[PDB]
Amino acid sequence: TRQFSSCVLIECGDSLDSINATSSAIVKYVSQRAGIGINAGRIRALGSPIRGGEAFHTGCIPFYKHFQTAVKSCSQGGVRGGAATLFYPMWHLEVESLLVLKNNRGVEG
Amino acid sequence: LLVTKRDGSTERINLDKIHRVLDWAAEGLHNVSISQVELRSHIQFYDGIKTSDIHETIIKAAADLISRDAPDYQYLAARLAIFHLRKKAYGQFEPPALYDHVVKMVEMGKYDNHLLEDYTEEEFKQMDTFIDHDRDMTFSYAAVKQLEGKYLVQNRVTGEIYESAQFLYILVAACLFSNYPRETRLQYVKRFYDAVSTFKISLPTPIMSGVRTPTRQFSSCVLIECGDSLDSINATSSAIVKYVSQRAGIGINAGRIRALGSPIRGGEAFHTGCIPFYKHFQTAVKSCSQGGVRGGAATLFYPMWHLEVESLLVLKNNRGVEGNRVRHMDYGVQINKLMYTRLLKGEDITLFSPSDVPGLYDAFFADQEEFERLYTKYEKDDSIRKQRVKAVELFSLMMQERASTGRIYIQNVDHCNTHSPFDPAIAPVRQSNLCLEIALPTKPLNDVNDENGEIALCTLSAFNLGAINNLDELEELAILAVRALDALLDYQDYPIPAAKRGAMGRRTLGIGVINFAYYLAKHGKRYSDGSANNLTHKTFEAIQYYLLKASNELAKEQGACPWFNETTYAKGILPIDTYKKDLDTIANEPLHYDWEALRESIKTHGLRNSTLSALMPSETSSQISNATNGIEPPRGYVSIKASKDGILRQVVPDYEHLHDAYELLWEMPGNDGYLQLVGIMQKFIDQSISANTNYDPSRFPSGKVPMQQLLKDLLTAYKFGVKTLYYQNTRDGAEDAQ
Amino acid sequence: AYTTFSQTKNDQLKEPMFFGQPVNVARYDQQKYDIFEKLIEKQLSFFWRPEQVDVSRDRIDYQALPEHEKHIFISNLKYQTLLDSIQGRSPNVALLPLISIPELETWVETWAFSETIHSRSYTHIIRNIVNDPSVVFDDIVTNEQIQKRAEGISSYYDELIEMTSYWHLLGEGTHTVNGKTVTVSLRELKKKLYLCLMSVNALEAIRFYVSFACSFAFAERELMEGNAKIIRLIARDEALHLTGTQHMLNLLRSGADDPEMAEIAEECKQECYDLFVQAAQQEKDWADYLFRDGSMIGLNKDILCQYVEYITNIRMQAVGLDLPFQTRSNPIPWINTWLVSDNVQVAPQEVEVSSYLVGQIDSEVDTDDLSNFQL
Amino acid sequence: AYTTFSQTKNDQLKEPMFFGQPVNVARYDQQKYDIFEKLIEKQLSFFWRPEQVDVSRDRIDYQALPEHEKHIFISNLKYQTLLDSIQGRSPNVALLPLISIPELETWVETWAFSETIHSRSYTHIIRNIVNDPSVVFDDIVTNEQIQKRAEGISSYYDELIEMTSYWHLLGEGTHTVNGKTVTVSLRELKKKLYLCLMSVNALEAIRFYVSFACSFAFAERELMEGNAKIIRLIARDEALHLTGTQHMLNLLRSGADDPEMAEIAEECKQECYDLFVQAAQQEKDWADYLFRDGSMIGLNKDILCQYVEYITNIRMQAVGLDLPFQTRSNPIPWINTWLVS
Ligand SMILES: Cc1cn([C@H]2C[C@H](O)[C@@H](COP(=O)(O)OP(=O)(O)OP(=O)(O)O)O2)c(=O)[nH]c1=O
Ligand SMILES: Cc1cn([C@H]2C[C@H](O)[C@@H](COP(=O)(O)OP(=O)(O)OP(=O)(O)O)O2)c(=O)[nH]c1=O
Ligand SMILES: Nc1nc2c(ncn2[C@@H]2O[C@H](COP(=O)(O)OP(=O)(O)O)[C@@H](O)[C@H]2O)c(=O)[nH]1
Ligand SMILES: [Mg+2]
Ligand SMILES: [Mg+2]
Repeated sequence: TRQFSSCVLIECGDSLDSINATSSAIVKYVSQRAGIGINAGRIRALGSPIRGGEAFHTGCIPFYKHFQTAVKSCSQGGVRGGAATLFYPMWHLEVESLLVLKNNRGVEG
Repeated sequence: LLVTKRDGSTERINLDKIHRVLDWAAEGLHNVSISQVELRSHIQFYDGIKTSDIHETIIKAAADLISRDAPDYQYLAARLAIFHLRKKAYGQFEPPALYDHVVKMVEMGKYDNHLLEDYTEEEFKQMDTFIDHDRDMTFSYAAVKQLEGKYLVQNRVTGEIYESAQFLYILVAACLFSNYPRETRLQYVKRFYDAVSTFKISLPTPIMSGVRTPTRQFSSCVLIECGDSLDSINATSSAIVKYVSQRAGIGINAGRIRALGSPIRGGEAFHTGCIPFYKHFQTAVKSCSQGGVRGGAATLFYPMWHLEVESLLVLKNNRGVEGNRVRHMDYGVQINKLMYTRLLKGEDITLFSPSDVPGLYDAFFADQEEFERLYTKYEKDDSIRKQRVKAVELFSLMMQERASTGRIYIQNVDHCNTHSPFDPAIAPVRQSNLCLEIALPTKPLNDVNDENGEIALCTLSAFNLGAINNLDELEELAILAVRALDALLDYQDYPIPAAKRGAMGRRTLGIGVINFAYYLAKHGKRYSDGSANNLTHKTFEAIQYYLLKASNELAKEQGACPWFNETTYAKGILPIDTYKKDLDTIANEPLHYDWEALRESIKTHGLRNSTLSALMPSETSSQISNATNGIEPPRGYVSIKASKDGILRQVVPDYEHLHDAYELLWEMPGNDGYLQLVGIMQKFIDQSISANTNYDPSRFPSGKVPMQQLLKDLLTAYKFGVKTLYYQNTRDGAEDAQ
Repeated sequence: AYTTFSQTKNDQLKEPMFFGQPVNVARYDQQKYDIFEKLIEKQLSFFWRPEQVDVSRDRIDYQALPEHEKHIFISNLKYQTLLDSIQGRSPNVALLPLISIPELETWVETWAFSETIHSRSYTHIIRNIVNDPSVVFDDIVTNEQIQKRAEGISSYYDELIEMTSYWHLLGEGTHTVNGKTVTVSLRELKKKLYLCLMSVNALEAIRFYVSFACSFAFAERELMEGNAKIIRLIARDEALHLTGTQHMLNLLRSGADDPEMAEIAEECKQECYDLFVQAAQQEKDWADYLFRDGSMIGLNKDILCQYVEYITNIRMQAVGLDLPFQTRSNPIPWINTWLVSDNVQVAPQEVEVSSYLVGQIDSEVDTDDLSNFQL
Repeated sequence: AYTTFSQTKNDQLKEPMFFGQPVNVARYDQQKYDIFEKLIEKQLSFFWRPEQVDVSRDRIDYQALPEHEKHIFISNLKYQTLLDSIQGRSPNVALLPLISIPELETWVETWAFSETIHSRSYTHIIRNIVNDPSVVFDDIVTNEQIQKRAEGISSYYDELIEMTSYWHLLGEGTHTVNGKTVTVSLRELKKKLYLCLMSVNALEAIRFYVSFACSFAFAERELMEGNAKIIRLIARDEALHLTGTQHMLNLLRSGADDPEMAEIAEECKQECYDLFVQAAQQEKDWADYLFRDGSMIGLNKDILCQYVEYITNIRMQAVGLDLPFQTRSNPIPWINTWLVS
């Protein structure tokens, strides 16, 4: 076994390509019984147009829960459950909503 | 009551010009009351109200007055809303010169610049001579509302409306026929624009909202498969993301992943069920799409002999902790004749891990005798890990969940294989798209952007059987439609190389029909008594033969498809050659057209598009035509369509002359006549058909619905050759008149 | 007195609706009245948890809509949450001791459970669109108008349980307690029961339908669609509760149990007319409390007052009373789209369909009749 | 007294579980008791109906059964039908005026609804296997054995209801009404409440489990598979109810909510223990009379008696009381692998 796995620091750009790559990397490492730390603070915030007004943006919460369902998949027959920590800056437009994503005072959605 | 312009400049009240607008809108109609509209609208007028609210409230107050006795308020409200659209878009009512509008929009970056690169000012002037702006009056209220809220080129984060429906149609036609020799492409554009703006052919939301703009993903439905490996699961997730980001509904064949308890990596770890992976695909499809032109939808398939099927049949349920439920992804169960006979004999059905039995999975689809042999052998073997479930129990559980949550779709594989245009050995069919509507071959991936995988992209269109008056316009419309769809097939932009490979190598299509209810009820027939078998046979023979003949002409003109040697139309076999024989006792109309000559022609030359026909639900796209949503009957002489763009009243077409000849969904004594109609359609149509079921407890003793009746309808839909079963629309007597 | 199982056997087909013997074992084969068993079955088949309509777009729609509309929505939801707490708690303790038939007592318990689910749903669609459920739920109890409506409803329940405790402890007639005489008259107890029933009918008839009218007038204008669908499920269950109470008290008044109850029905009928007038006035005042900052599109003081007047007219005429207003038409004719769920062809893959029926199928397979089916 | 809408605004996280200000608003975000929130969650998850199970082969097997087997089966069904009728009606009136937290209030409401569904399940099982459910239910009401059990159960219940009506009507101290002397007291009210809750615990943990063991030992012979499925679902729901009641008793007795309640439980330990033992002895005597025509199909009285001993001793040691028996190994192991999977 040439695999001595521990923490993994990953950064997630602001693009569907980079988010796909980030989710793929986090699932590929969690399959190796590691633990992830993501700099997902670059994902633009709700309300900012996509493709110059062509589409509406939904926010950071869908992608955050996407990384969550990716990290929580299949590390139950190992040593460590899917463990991850995200990071984001305080001046982010949606910090008043991303600061309350751990309490039970809100619905799963 | 002072009016307020769109920027703050208040002005004294002026309601007489608005009354003049109402008298223009209600001109030439019957049984209406602009006085009643005024009385209903002149209450919500506070001081300094804008015009962007006066118009909205007057349209709402003149639109909520549609009913079964004054059905011209639909045209009234449609004319009002199209006046408001012209106003909001171009300031005034007079539309602008097409060239000025298109150049301004390319400056804004809204349209595509290849239009200006290809066409010239004189071509745009003579195309402006084509446009029929006063055709807009022919829209219905639901038509205008769906058009404005979803189709017209618009800003989302602001809410600004740029163009009109006439410009939409003319520019769809232009960008459809820009790669043709300049001698006749203008005539093609004129003819296609006439045929698409006369509601003689319907075209779906993806292309209808996409072929003007720099966004290029027009394939309506997408099909992905998923191998038994983390890399393939990551590729599937990446594909789901990259496609739902571009207005596409997904069909995921996930029934290949091993089951719970199966060992991993040569036996050191142990699997943990497929619920986490299903959650992962759900979060992928639901994440990056909600802001777009529509929501993200993905059906997920599995074969009913799956080991965890007892725990996967329910996931769409309503009673369970999130930890073991995924209730935003439609499901699909794949069943066949061996399972059916295990049911009828009342014997046990076994369940194996679909990755711990060699060859059994692909036997299930390819050859039924191979499936039988391998099933029996592995049942006999006494070293595999297997489970055993009684067949009546399992089928009753499946139908129970199907009725309880409406959305456990059923797919009979052996019909999709032994009656198709693809061969079962080199290109089998293992799944279907979101709406259980098409059927194409695919292959699992290994990376996101490799070449050893395929992702089946299929675009759609449909005819309007409520506009044609004979059976030759169908052939002309067929040649135009196949031209347009092949143009789009080569003009698209494929974000994945595997899907580009598949779509460019198979040139698959789908062309169905809408307004079937208005057609079949204008010809004085019904769905229940069984008096439309002959008409269905005739109409669908016409459709399929004209499609094949147009595709053969196109193949003669511009070569065949680059994978024809893998179809079942090269060996010279046709739908009338391979249909299900049990369709004989329920239909006696003979074949009309020169099918043997067409057969020898396609034998010698080949087909352009490997798959011509497919019947679609057509929920949204069939509202602009004021049509009926496909092969389904309406639900009321004023039906209410409910989408995120407002609930909409819609009068069934020509209600004032057919208010006694329709057969609403809640009047048929059952679904047997409709299942027979669908069987005949499926016989004459290449790939799958999306067929619903109906069940009204108020037509049964003790308010129940007998599971015997459920299973009988299922077994009849299988016996008469129907590939799939889509819905389970269940009534409930929630009556409150007011 | 009260007991949870009386040993005296009796044909439960001959016992009155209310005030009979404490009920024996519950059975559902020999049923006296059919309406209550039918409603039990319907509400066992209408089961729905609140977490089936993904409202994730409606958080955005709400936090985007303006301030006075935010106020309207959250106020209606707070008021309904309080009243459904009250009305999921009261029926049990008020009407449960006074039941003589098992179908009726279990209909009461199923109605209480349905109201529990309703309150859970309201709390759920408040806990979603805001970030301050604490302040919202505290303003619920503290707010003056909410409090006054809740008092106006709960006073009757309080008086009725008081008199029932009297009648179950002391007995019938005049009695002296703590050096003070009380007159426990079963006739006055029946009158108070009929008054409580008619107040509950008023409540679940006009008030909640005004609230639903507001919350659906929101979603007529392309906003709060998932919340509208949840409140559509709730309006279905509420119409069912309404018909239940209607038939109950109409059967009591018609004269199917006692002519003295019919005379009480006449007197308390005058009284209930003067009660419905007060209910309608309270709803009008609530309307002009909501719509003060300015109207929305298609909903203001005039329209909602018209709706209150018309719905009171209809509920009165249907409950066998007089007509206080003019029998005008419906001011918001688009509410039939949300109430009548027969010709609404919803387009799935976008918005969930509220037409399922949980488990209402027989499931008795005739495997031999199936075996006579060659594929 | 009692009211349905309190006018104040109290810190609902501070009020005691019982004998406090009656609730006014139903609130779900600030949960004082995760136990009584996860209970309502799991119970809403476990919803079901009778009209999902098949009973035709059940009816045919009942017709083709022996007479003594028909006797024992229908008598056990009578027993559990009476039990769940009592349980479907009592908790609302018996406890809802006494509760001061909305979590526990909604839990009790869903508990009552679950018992209503159970009763409907039993009547549906009956009217599909025989032709005279009328006489079945009349022999239920008239049969003196199950009558004897109903005496104790409904006696605890109506004693509690009487004392709570007194305390909500008059107040406290020593009072005179109609020329009598009645002395209401919060301490005796809490004592009666604790005794009633111990009774509900013993019921939900013992009687129904003997009934389920009988029905499942029956279904083991490959007869009455519809009854097997229905009783499995009901054993699931009843294990849920049992856990809820046990956590209620522990949160009362552990002195975390009321030290008065802690002292009262320390006083009434003897009554609780003796109630448990008397209930268990009633179960084994019911079994003795059950095995009147000999024994059932592949069992005796010793196995079922040791099963009752096992279940009552385990539930007692779990709720926090002494052990009244000399425990041995599990006599009927398969039973514990048939009720909760
Ligand atoms: C195109 C698209 C983007 N997004 C979001 C997800 C990503 O975090 C973010 C960036 O996507 P990008 O991959 O950067 O898309 P883009 O470059 O075409 O957008 P732009 O023209 O504005 O630069 O946009 C969606 O959610 N749905 C979509 O359909
Ligand atoms: C590594 C790993 C895989 N899996 C599951 C997810 C995949 O769908 C499935 C296939 O994993 P694979 O990536 O195919 O693992 P493998 O190829 O090394 O193992 P083998 O040679 O036996 O095929 O196993 C887990 O559940 N947990 C894990 O830790
Ligand atoms: N993502 C997504 N896909 C859809 C939706 N509606 C339809 N589709 C896909 O489009 C195909 C045809 O749908 P159809 O009813 O004809 O849509 P329409 O032509 O735009 O009215 C189906 O196979 C679906 O896969 C939607 O709301 N969201
Ligand atoms: Mg970019
Ligand atoms: Mg592997």
